[PDB]
Formats: sequence, C-alpha cells, structure tokens
Amino acid sequence: MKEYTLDKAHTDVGFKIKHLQISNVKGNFKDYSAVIDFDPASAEFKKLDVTIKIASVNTENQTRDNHLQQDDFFKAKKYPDMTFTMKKYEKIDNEKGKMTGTLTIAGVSKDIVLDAEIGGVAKGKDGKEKIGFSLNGKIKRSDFKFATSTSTITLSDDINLCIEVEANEKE
Ligand SMILES: *Sc1ccc([N+](=O)[O-])c(C(=O)O)c1
Repeated sequence: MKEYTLDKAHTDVGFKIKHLQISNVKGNFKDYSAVIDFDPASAEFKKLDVTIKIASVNTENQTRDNHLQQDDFFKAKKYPDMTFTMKKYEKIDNEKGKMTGTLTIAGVSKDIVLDAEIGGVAKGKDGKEKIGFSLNGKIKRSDFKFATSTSTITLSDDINLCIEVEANEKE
C-alpha cells in the first residue's frame, strides 16, 4: 500500500436528507366586479354580488397562476368566472355581522357564511358616502369538488377567504 492525505480544498464530506415544509399560498385576483347595496343608517348589507375572473388569479408566481387555469384546478376555459351572491345578512351590531351566500366555483354551487367586519363608515370630505369592511371564512375544497386529483395532504382542504373592500357611493 501507500498513504494519502486529503486535499481538504477538493474533498466534500457530504449528505442529502429529504424534508417537508408547510407554508401558506397567499393570492388574490386582479380582475373582478361587484354590486354593493348598504345602509349606513342601520349598518346592513342589502345586496352583495361578486364576479371574479379566474384568469386574473395572482399568487405571485406566473407558472402557478397558469397551472391554476388547467383541468385539474379552475378549468378557466370551461368556467371562466367564480361568483358570490349574498342571500341574507344577519347583523350582530354596527361592526359585525354574519353574511350568507352562494359561492360558485367551476360550476359547483354551495351556500357559505362569511364574517363581515365593518372597518369604517363615513361621509367623505366631498359629501359622498364611503365604507370599509372585510368578509372572511373558511371553505372546503371537498365541498366544491375542487382540484379533486390533488390530495388533501399536499394541499389543504381548507381555503381561507379574506375580502377587504374600500368602496364609495355611485353616480
Ligand atoms: S379578511 C380577514 C378578516 C379577519 C381576519 N381575522 O382572522 O382576524 C383575517 C385573517 O387573519 O385571516 C382576514
């Protein structure tokens, strides 16, 4: 035999080990429209109808937003928009209320509850009305048979909705 000394500069004592990491995908939509009827005298919603263009999804990652349109997610080609229709607003007080409505994702429709929190009601310096409020709630992918081929392990069955609205009076 013969004896050797490592060249530390070109020797790597290495290892690879696989692990999992949980993180939240956060995202919104750039293109949507709403009709909003509200009574600042009573802090009640009368009509809230939202149409969201699935195409305009944004999770800050252009190749994912694209994949979201595919058959195994939104199927934007066949179901280009998702919609929410308020059916009933049960006021708790002037800050809080339970909102019930029909959400439709990829042509499947289900009634959901959102918690309305009114952040602010004002008459502007200009004399015209404004409001700020938030709707939030958890929906289940499984309830809408949404992205069914993706396991509830890889991607949570729960989606948390968070709608923040600033809005002004019309015409
Ligand atoms: S839009 C929205 C309203 C309220 C809350 N909240 O839990 O206080 C959230 C949230 O943090 O998910 C979002």
